[PDB]
Amino acid sequence: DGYFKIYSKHTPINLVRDLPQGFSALEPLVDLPIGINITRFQTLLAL
Amino acid sequence: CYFPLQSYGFQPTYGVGYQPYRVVVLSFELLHAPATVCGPKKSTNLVK
Ligand SMILES: *[C@@H]1O[C@H](CO)[C@@H](O)[C@H](O)[C@H]1NC(C)=O
Repeated sequence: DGYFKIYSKHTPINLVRDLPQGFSALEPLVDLPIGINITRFQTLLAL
Repeated sequence: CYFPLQSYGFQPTYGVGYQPYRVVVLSFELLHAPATVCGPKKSTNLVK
């Protein structure tokens, strides 16, 4: 309903090439009242 | 070939209504994205 909601988590790990065998619940970071349609997204990396 | 602008004359001698007034219009839009601006939500004291 026009809100864009972000939830997130940090954990430490020690692994080479996969997502870990564990359960962790993401806390909400922030809710943004942005009001805009989203249909596609992209990510930004350090070069 | 008249100029579409005229420079205002506001001398402190002039009468009320001939004088310059500062104006602001407050406008808004509703019911299409969430309300980012709102009046102050007052709070009472807390009883226990
Ligand atoms: C968002 O997209 C929908 C579907 O195309 C459209 O009906 C709506 O008007 C759009 N809203 C805005 C704010 O562009």
